[PDB]
Amino acid sequence: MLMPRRMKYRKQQRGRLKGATKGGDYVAFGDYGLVALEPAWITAQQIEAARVAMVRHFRRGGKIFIRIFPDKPYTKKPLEVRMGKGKGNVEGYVAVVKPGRVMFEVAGVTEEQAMEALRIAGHKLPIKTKIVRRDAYDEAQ
Amino acid sequence: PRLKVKLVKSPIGYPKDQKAALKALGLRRLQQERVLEDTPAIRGNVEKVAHLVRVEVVE
Amino acid sequence: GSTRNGRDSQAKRLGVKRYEGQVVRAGNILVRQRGTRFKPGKNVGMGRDFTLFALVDGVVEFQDRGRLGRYVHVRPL
Amino acid sequence: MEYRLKAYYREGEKPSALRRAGKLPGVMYNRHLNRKVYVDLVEFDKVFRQASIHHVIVLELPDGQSLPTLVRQVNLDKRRRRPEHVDFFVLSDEPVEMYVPLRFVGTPAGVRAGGVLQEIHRDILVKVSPRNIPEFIEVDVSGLEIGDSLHASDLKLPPGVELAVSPEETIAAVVPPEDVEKLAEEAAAEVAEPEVIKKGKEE
Amino acid sequence: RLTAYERRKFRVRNRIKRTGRLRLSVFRSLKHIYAQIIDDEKGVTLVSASSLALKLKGNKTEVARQVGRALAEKALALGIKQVAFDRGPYKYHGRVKALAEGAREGGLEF
RNA sequence: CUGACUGGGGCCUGUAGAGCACUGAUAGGGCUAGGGGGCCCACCAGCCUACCAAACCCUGUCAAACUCCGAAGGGUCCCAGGUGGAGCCUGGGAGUGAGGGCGCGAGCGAUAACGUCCGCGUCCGAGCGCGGGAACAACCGAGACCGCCAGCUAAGGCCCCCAAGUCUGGGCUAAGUGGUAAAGGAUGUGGCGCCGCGAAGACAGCCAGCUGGUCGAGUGGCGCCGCGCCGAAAAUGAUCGGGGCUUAAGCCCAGCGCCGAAGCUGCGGGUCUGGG
RNA sequence: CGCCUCCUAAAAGGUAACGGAGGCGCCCAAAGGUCCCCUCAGGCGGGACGGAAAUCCGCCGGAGAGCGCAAGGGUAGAAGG
RNA sequence: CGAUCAACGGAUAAAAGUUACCCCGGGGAUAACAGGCUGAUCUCCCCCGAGCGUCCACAGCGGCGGGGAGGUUUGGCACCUCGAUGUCGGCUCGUCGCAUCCUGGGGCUGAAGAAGGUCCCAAGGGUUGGGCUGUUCGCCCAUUAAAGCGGCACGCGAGCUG
RNA sequence: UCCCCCGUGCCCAUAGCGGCGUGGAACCACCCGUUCCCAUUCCGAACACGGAAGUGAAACGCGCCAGCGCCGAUGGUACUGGGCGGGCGACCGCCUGGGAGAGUAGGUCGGUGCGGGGGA
Ligand SMILES: NC(=[NH2+])NCCC[C@H](N)C(=O)O
Ligand SMILES: [Mg+2]
Ligand SMILES: [Mg+2]
Ligand SMILES: [Mg+2]
Ligand SMILES: [Mg+2]
Ligand SMILES: [Mg+2]
Ligand SMILES: [Mg+2]
Ligand SMILES: [Mg+2]
Ligand SMILES: [Mg+2]
Ligand SMILES: [Mg+2]
Ligand SMILES: [Mg+2]
Ligand SMILES: [Mg+2]
Ligand SMILES: [Mg+2]
Ligand SMILES: [Mg+2]
Ligand SMILES: [Mg+2]
Ligand SMILES: [Mg+2]
Ligand SMILES: [Mg+2]
Ligand SMILES: [Mg+2]
Ligand SMILES: [Mg+2]
Ligand SMILES: [Mg+2]
Ligand SMILES: [Mg+2]
Ligand SMILES: [Mg+2]
Ligand SMILES: [Mg+2]
Ligand SMILES: [Mg+2]
Ligand SMILES: [Mg+2]
Ligand SMILES: [Mg+2]
Ligand SMILES: [Mg+2]
Ligand SMILES: [Mg+2]
Ligand SMILES: [Mg+2]
Ligand SMILES: [Mg+2]
Ligand SMILES: [Mg+2]
Ligand SMILES: [Mg+2]
Ligand SMILES: [Mg+2]
Ligand SMILES: [Mg+2]
Ligand SMILES: [Mg+2]
Ligand SMILES: [Mg+2]
Ligand SMILES: [Mg+2]
Ligand SMILES: [Mg+2]
Ligand SMILES: [Mg+2]
Ligand SMILES: [Mg+2]
Ligand SMILES: [Mg+2]
Ligand SMILES: [Mg+2]
Ligand SMILES: [Mg+2]
Ligand SMILES: [Mg+2]
Ligand SMILES: [Mg+2]
Ligand SMILES: [Mg+2]
Ligand SMILES: [Mg+2]
Ligand SMILES: [Mg+2]
Ligand SMILES: [Mg+2]
Ligand SMILES: [Mg+2]
Ligand SMILES: [Mg+2]
Ligand SMILES: [Mg+2]
Ligand SMILES: [Mg+2]
Ligand SMILES: [Mg+2]
Ligand SMILES: [Mg+2]
Ligand SMILES: [Mg+2]
Ligand SMILES: [Mg+2]
Ligand SMILES: [Mg+2]
Ligand SMILES: [Mg+2]
Ligand SMILES: [Mg+2]
Ligand SMILES: [Mg+2]
Ligand SMILES: [Mg+2]
Ligand SMILES: [Mg+2]
Ligand SMILES: [Mg+2]
Ligand SMILES: [Mg+2]
Ligand SMILES: [Mg+2]
Ligand SMILES: [Mg+2]
Ligand SMILES: [Mg+2]
Ligand SMILES: [Mg+2]
Ligand SMILES: [Mg+2]
Ligand SMILES: [Mg+2]
Ligand SMILES: [Mg+2]
Ligand SMILES: [Mg+2]
Ligand SMILES: [Mg+2]
Ligand SMILES: [Mg+2]
Ligand SMILES: [Mg+2]
Ligand SMILES: [Mg+2]
Ligand SMILES: [Mg+2]
Ligand SMILES: [Mg+2]
Ligand SMILES: [Mg+2]
Ligand SMILES: [Mg+2]
Ligand SMILES: [Mg+2]
Ligand SMILES: [Mg+2]
Ligand SMILES: [Mg+2]
Ligand SMILES: [Mg+2]
Ligand SMILES: [Mg+2]
Ligand SMILES: [Mg+2]
Ligand SMILES: [Mg+2]
Ligand SMILES: [Mg+2]
Ligand SMILES: [Mg+2]
Ligand SMILES: [Mg+2]
Ligand SMILES: [Mg+2]
Ligand SMILES: [Mg+2]
Ligand SMILES: [Mg+2]
Ligand SMILES: [Mg+2]
Ligand SMILES: [Mg+2]
Ligand SMILES: [Mg+2]
Ligand SMILES: [Mg+2]
Ligand SMILES: [Mg+2]
Ligand SMILES: [Mg+2]
Ligand SMILES: [Mg+2]
Ligand SMILES: [Mg+2]
Ligand SMILES: [Mg+2]
Ligand SMILES: [Mg+2]
Ligand SMILES: [Mg+2]
Ligand SMILES: [Mg+2]
Ligand SMILES: [Mg+2]
Ligand SMILES: [Mg+2]
Ligand SMILES: [Mg+2]
Ligand SMILES: [Mg+2]
Ligand SMILES: [Mg+2]
Ligand SMILES: [Mg+2]
Ligand SMILES: [Mg+2]
Ligand SMILES: [Mg+2]
Ligand SMILES: [Mg+2]
Ligand SMILES: [Mg+2]
Ligand SMILES: [Mg+2]
Ligand SMILES: [Mg+2]
Ligand SMILES: [Mg+2]
Ligand SMILES: [Mg+2]
Ligand SMILES: [Mg+2]
Ligand SMILES: [Mg+2]
Ligand SMILES: [Mg+2]
Ligand SMILES: [Mg+2]
Ligand SMILES: [Mg+2]
Ligand SMILES: [Mg+2]
Ligand SMILES: [Mg+2]
Ligand SMILES: [Mg+2]
Ligand SMILES: [Mg+2]
Ligand SMILES: [Mg+2]
Ligand SMILES: [Mg+2]
Ligand SMILES: [Mg+2]
Ligand SMILES: [Mg+2]
Ligand SMILES: [Mg+2]
Ligand SMILES: [Mg+2]
Ligand SMILES: [Mg+2]
Ligand SMILES: [Mg+2]
Ligand SMILES: [Mg+2]
Ligand SMILES: [Mg+2]
Ligand SMILES: [Mg+2]
Ligand SMILES: [Mg+2]
Ligand SMILES: [Mg+2]
Ligand SMILES: [Mg+2]
Ligand SMILES: [Mg+2]
Ligand SMILES: [Mg+2]
Ligand SMILES: [Mg+2]
Ligand SMILES: [Mg+2]
Ligand SMILES: [Mg+2]
Ligand SMILES: [Mg+2]
Ligand SMILES: [Mg+2]
Ligand SMILES: [Mg+2]
Ligand SMILES: [Mg+2]
Ligand SMILES: [Mg+2]
Ligand SMILES: [Mg+2]
Ligand SMILES: [Mg+2]
Ligand SMILES: [Mg+2]
Ligand SMILES: [Mg+2]
Ligand SMILES: [Mg+2]
Ligand SMILES: [Mg+2]
Ligand SMILES: [Mg+2]
Ligand SMILES: [Mg+2]
Ligand SMILES: [Mg+2]
Ligand SMILES: [Mg+2]
Ligand SMILES: [Mg+2]
Ligand SMILES: [Mg+2]
Ligand SMILES: [Mg+2]
Ligand SMILES: [Mg+2]
Ligand SMILES: [Mg+2]
Ligand SMILES: [Mg+2]
Ligand SMILES: [Mg+2]
Ligand SMILES: [Mg+2]
Ligand SMILES: [Mg+2]
Ligand SMILES: [Mg+2]
Ligand SMILES: [Mg+2]
Ligand SMILES: [Mg+2]
Ligand SMILES: [Mg+2]
Ligand SMILES: [Mg+2]
Ligand SMILES: [Mg+2]
Ligand SMILES: [Mg+2]
Ligand SMILES: [Mg+2]
Ligand SMILES: [Mg+2]
Ligand SMILES: [Mg+2]
Ligand SMILES: [Mg+2]
Ligand SMILES: [Mg+2]
Ligand SMILES: [Mg+2]
Ligand SMILES: [Mg+2]
Ligand SMILES: [Mg+2]
Ligand SMILES: [Mg+2]
Ligand SMILES: [Mg+2]
Ligand SMILES: [Mg+2]
Ligand SMILES: [Mg+2]
Ligand SMILES: [Mg+2]
Ligand SMILES: [Mg+2]
Ligand SMILES: [Mg+2]
Ligand SMILES: [Mg+2]
Ligand SMILES: [Mg+2]
Ligand SMILES: [Mg+2]
Ligand SMILES: [Mg+2]
Ligand SMILES: [Mg+2]
Repeated sequence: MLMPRRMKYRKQQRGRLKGATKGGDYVAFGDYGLVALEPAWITAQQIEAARVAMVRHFRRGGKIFIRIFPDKPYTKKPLEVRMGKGKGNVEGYVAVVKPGRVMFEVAGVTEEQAMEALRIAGHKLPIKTKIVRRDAYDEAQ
Repeated sequence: PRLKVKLVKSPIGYPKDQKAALKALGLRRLQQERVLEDTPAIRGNVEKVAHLVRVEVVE
Repeated sequence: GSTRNGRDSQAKRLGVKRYEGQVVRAGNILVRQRGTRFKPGKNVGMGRDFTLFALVDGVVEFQDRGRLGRYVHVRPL
Repeated sequence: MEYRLKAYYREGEKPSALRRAGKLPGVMYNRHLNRKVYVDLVEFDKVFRQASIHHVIVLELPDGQSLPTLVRQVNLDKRRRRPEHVDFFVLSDEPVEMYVPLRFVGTPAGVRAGGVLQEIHRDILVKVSPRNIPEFIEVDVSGLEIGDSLHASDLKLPPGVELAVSPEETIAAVVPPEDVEKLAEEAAAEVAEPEVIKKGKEE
Repeated sequence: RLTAYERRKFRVRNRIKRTGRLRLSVFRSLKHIYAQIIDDEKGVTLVSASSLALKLKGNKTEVARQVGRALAEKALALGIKQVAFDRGPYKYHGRVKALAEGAREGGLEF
């Protein structure tokens, strides 16, 4: 599932999740979108699980755009060790997601078909979501 | 014109540079009123500690 | 559990030592640097480690000459 | 068609205060003028949702004027997803670059095979006279297979409109659909660990 | 995208301005040969001399020597004595060398 | 008179933010060397690809060790205000070299710890002196020389315990919510919108066989905002500090008044410093 | 466990953790001084043996090359040849 | 000029181990027991509804993922106690929690009946005797309405055992 | 002082790439030779010398075109010194002073100082 093919550096400092999204805040590919309402590190396991939910809903048809990618390595020290002895090991990758970003877009599917698929996928995510459709506001960006 | 500055909130717990400002203004006790010549240098301090003080324009 | 890291080097305390408008004497060090971030200008020599030092008594001046880089000058008094 | 919108001049009032009053701040400008203006949010929304950056908007100013403008840029609140600023471009007799809607007339053969039409450009940038603004531009996608595509080159243009994008620019394509049959083989794809771009005597 | 000519010209001139003297720069064309002494501190030419302005004769080498003396005579009259020889892109040789040796003969200091 | 701090002025900087021009990452599409695959060939090539995909281009993005950009600030010199238990110089005497909470910026940890390691600030340390927070070193208020059965205020408060309003005006809440919790769920309640469908007779139904008919006024969804409901299981006896409170003694908006400290004032006194 | 480079380091300097990553314990008699010349990587096209790349020719190419070795700063108006 | 004085401000020109036979001075500045804080781990309850259940997403189940509660496990931290907080298991004596093993009361059932399944309410009482092993735990015998799980310094050594 | 050219600086892409056009009287250039000074890891290509038949073809100078490159507001916003509120938090707001980046409108096929040679 979703992870970088290679990187310059193996481990990354945790950083912070302050503010509204940097960009990617408007619909840009499909007809309908799923937008994050609160900040989080969204894991590769979640993204894929959120995707599979949608394709499973469509059965055949539709197109799924995944507009977030987990390039941030998640670190964790082995079980029951003490503090110190360096930094932990990489156990997965997450995508940093701040409020306002369109995470998923669907296209080529009926409205009620998009509403449900994005809702279902919405349940696989660790945050509050909002479903949105393409506007002229999006077109003007 | 002159400035009538009055210390009305304690400097305790505020940065040492704000405490220094009061010293430049010459304000040492609460509720103390001092009258100062409205120059830019005097005004800067009076504005640095504007959350501790009450200013009224006189003369 | 161990690490192969843990090393680092003594800080070299580089940078401009006298800014524009500051009076210097002959020999005063003006810029400490790696390579030529600043270049020797009027009345200013350069040492073997790119060290900029005042050649005369006077006042420092900086001038940014675009693609020519930045220059440090000492104006005689 | 062509829509109308009341606009008012604004001075030193705070953009924050205006937006709280229900009024959406903006600016009016061209090569000749530049005026601080504000519209009503709810009214402007009604217009813009259809007008967009595609149709002319006449701005009924309180001084008595009525300038015919295009919206050139809209600023969104990235958190709340709402407009926060409007750029009204005061149009004049000279030609002007702008975005013109596309209608993809026809049902592609790829679509009959289960495929999906991805409308890459839902409009196209065009240099044209203000008097010469088309309501849309038709495009035949009926001959599109999985996976074929059209470009701005294949766009047959109305009189007086000139392409402002590369003719190489892809505009629409028909792509294969999601399939559950793909899930099994997509899940069976085992992934090797991310190699490291190295530093030093390795890099 | 510079040329060997431009770089050669630049490289030797930067070296001259560094010493901060007045510079005796010399242009040397196919027919003629000009020379000016410049204050790069002020961006000002102080004394001029050329074959074209002296209406001089035949052999370009022998001509140069004459414009050299010409420059020096006009020079000392202005209080200028010491100066630095900007050989430009030209190798110190022949025509240019002769111009210099003439300036020296005329009492110019370099 | 040079000090902290402050006003103006120059110079240094690469963070916040943002960006993709470099180093890398990256989704999709386009174009297109390379393979893979199929019709096709050994005679050397073709051709089609709903295959994996280089470089390039487009749309959209990610980065402490990326930066085409780049603040607020910060450092320093100059002139000026600043006479302060300020500053500078020589010397005598130390103590300290286990810090801690809190706020903000990071790393480490698990976007754990009354966690740990730095940074800027603060307080406790040494203010376990005083008012508030039920109680409580470090949260709010405030720096306690002594005296007074005088006055004004700070935080916090004004139904009774308990000093001062059962104070005034507008609104919400019916859950004792207030008086500890999440995804998610819901004809709770009030309030703003937005679509439909309706006296070209809607909706509910009451009928004859989805039509009508029958009545005669609305009806059916979306979404947003305020306040509430569920989700809500733990070990000695219960409780918001208690009693008790429901057009509040709860919550939101706007006011006037009071109460309240060792802060401020009045009066008296001490000591030191400065000036007569 | 000393030394060098980058990050952490919060745009002066400095700043810790058994924090993230790499290097040094040499070398060069020219790889040094000076004077005088010269300008790269890479891309497309052309050329016997000659190939992705040997040497040659042309056009484009601000520096992405090179600078003994890590990294950063610097640098062709040379510190590179 | 002779330094891997590299523990790199370099004790001597010259140096390894062991102590359950041990001792003194100190520390809760620092480990082991318990508590505390935390809740990764653990136990439990939910959200979503792919899919199973002849038929039928929800009788019974619940892919991939999501949110919590508890404070019984193993841990992390090192905050009171190192001028002493005695540490497993058993015996004895209990008392509480309820996420209820039984008995009482319910809804749904893929509930004919009888008997089960699953969830809801309910802490009043009850919850056996044995063999193995120090064991807690667990396996096994024979029964039973049932042979519940946890807290109380893993309750209880100025109460016993050892 | 105005016009053109040759020098030499400054500003440091609004000055650049590409396209087109124009200039040889003068200046510059290419050009004609390689005797002589001097030169080629081979080559008079370059450097250099002696010249003046030719040509402005290459170069260079001067103009014009906004396809690319470069400059780029106003407005809004992010962020923030300082002062305050909110949440159990991740985090979220208010006041005051400062205020980006992207993008939009638009700008640009240079400006200028000194000295010479020529012209009015
Ligand atoms: N004017 C300022 N400096 N504002 C500070 C901005 C950050 C502040 N904590 C906020 O939430 O708003
Ligand atoms: Mg995580
Ligand atoms: Mg982590
Ligand atoms: Mg352990
Ligand atoms: Mg660690
Ligand atoms: Mg770790
Ligand atoms: Mg993971
Ligand atoms: Mg995001
Ligand atoms: Mg969710
Ligand atoms: Mg954009
Ligand atoms: Mg205070
Ligand atoms: Mg005080
Ligand atoms: Mg305080
Ligand atoms: Mg301050
Ligand atoms: Mg300060
Ligand atoms: Mg006082
Ligand atoms: Mg006051
Ligand atoms: Mg291992
Ligand atoms: Mg190691
Ligand atoms: Mg150091
Ligand atoms: Mg050193
Ligand atoms: Mg250090
Ligand atoms: Mg360092
Ligand atoms: Mg510097
Ligand atoms: Mg030197
Ligand atoms: Mg200057
Ligand atoms: Mg100068
Ligand atoms: Mg609206
Ligand atoms: Mg000048
Ligand atoms: Mg003074
Ligand atoms: Mg001073
Ligand atoms: Mg000073
Ligand atoms: Mg200042
Ligand atoms: Mg300053
Ligand atoms: Mg950032
Ligand atoms: Mg990039
Ligand atoms: Mg872009
Ligand atoms: Mg970031
Ligand atoms: Mg970023
Ligand atoms: Mg950095
Ligand atoms: Mg950065
Ligand atoms: Mg800029
Ligand atoms: Mg710029
Ligand atoms: Mg600044
Ligand atoms: Mg400052
Ligand atoms: Mg002064
Ligand atoms: Mg003192
Ligand atoms: Mg002192
Ligand atoms: Mg002393
Ligand atoms: Mg003494
Ligand atoms: Mg003594
Ligand atoms: Mg000590
Ligand atoms: Mg010590
Ligand atoms: Mg210490
Ligand atoms: Mg300590
Ligand atoms: Mg410490
Ligand atoms: Mg705060
Ligand atoms: Mg912190
Ligand atoms: Mg960290
Ligand atoms: Mg968690
Ligand atoms: Mg601590
Ligand atoms: Mg903490
Ligand atoms: Mg912390
Ligand atoms: Mg502290
Ligand atoms: Mg102490
Ligand atoms: Mg206290
Ligand atoms: Mg104190
Ligand atoms: Mg109290
Ligand atoms: Mg107290
Ligand atoms: Mg009390
Ligand atoms: Mg008390
Ligand atoms: Mg307390
Ligand atoms: Mg406390
Ligand atoms: Mg009173
Ligand atoms: Mg009050
Ligand atoms: Mg009370
Ligand atoms: Mg009240
Ligand atoms: Mg009582
Ligand atoms: Mg009372
Ligand atoms: Mg009342
Ligand atoms: Mg209840
Ligand atoms: Mg209650
Ligand atoms: Mg309650
Ligand atoms: Mg909720
Ligand atoms: Mg509701
Ligand atoms: Mg009904
Ligand atoms: Mg509740
Ligand atoms: Mg009321
Ligand atoms: Mg007092
Ligand atoms: Mg008195
Ligand atoms: Mg005294
Ligand atoms: Mg050493
Ligand atoms: Mg640093
Ligand atoms: Mg620094
Ligand atoms: Mg740094
Ligand atoms: Mg700093
Ligand atoms: Mg220093
Ligand atoms: Mg050599
Ligand atoms: Mg070397
Ligand atoms: Mg060398
Ligand atoms: Mg080549
Ligand atoms: Mg070739
Ligand atoms: Mg060949
Ligand atoms: Mg070849
Ligand atoms: Mg390089
Ligand atoms: Mg190496
Ligand atoms: Mg020795
Ligand atoms: Mg040592
Ligand atoms: Mg030793
Ligand atoms: Mg010794
Ligand atoms: Mg020794
Ligand atoms: Mg010895
Ligand atoms: Mg030894
Ligand atoms: Mg030894
Ligand atoms: Mg022992
Ligand atoms: Mg023994
Ligand atoms: Mg023994
Ligand atoms: Mg034994
Ligand atoms: Mg003994
Ligand atoms: Mg002992
Ligand atoms: Mg301890
Ligand atoms: Mg210790
Ligand atoms: Mg120990
Ligand atoms: Mg212990
Ligand atoms: Mg332990
Ligand atoms: Mg115990
Ligand atoms: Mg313990
Ligand atoms: Mg205890
Ligand atoms: Mg606890
Ligand atoms: Mg957990
Ligand atoms: Mg928990
Ligand atoms: Mg639950
Ligand atoms: Mg089935
Ligand atoms: Mg069924
Ligand atoms: Mg199904
Ligand atoms: Mg279920
Ligand atoms: Mg599962
Ligand atoms: Mg969770
Ligand atoms: Mg869990
Ligand atoms: Mg516990
Ligand atoms: Mg416990
Ligand atoms: Mg432990
Ligand atoms: Mg524990
Ligand atoms: Mg531990
Ligand atoms: Mg401890
Ligand atoms: Mg312990
Ligand atoms: Mg302990
Ligand atoms: Mg500690
Ligand atoms: Mg004790
Ligand atoms: Mg102990
Ligand atoms: Mg005792
Ligand atoms: Mg004792
Ligand atoms: Mg129960
Ligand atoms: Mg029963
Ligand atoms: Mg029962
Ligand atoms: Mg039955
Ligand atoms: Mg049956
Ligand atoms: Mg039942
Ligand atoms: Mg019971
Ligand atoms: Mg009981
Ligand atoms: Mg029981
Ligand atoms: Mg027995
Ligand atoms: Mg066992
Ligand atoms: Mg039985
Ligand atoms: Mg039974
Ligand atoms: Mg038994
Ligand atoms: Mg026990
Ligand atoms: Mg027990
Ligand atoms: Mg005993
Ligand atoms: Mg025992
Ligand atoms: Mg006991
Ligand atoms: Mg016991
Ligand atoms: Mg006992
Ligand atoms: Mg024994
Ligand atoms: Mg010129
Ligand atoms: Mg051109
Ligand atoms: Mg021509
Ligand atoms: Mg001619
Ligand atoms: Mg002619
Ligand atoms: Mg010969
Ligand atoms: Mg001869
Ligand atoms: Mg020779
Ligand atoms: Mg020749
Ligand atoms: Mg030549
Ligand atoms: Mg030509
Ligand atoms: Mg030339
Ligand atoms: Mg030309
Ligand atoms: Mg133009
Ligand atoms: Mg811009
Ligand atoms: Mg602006
Ligand atoms: Mg702040
Ligand atoms: Mg904010
Ligand atoms: Mg602000
Ligand atoms: Mg402002
Ligand atoms: Mg800008
Ligand atoms: Mg241009
Ligand atoms: Mg010029
Ligand atoms: Mg002139
Ligand atoms: Mg003239």
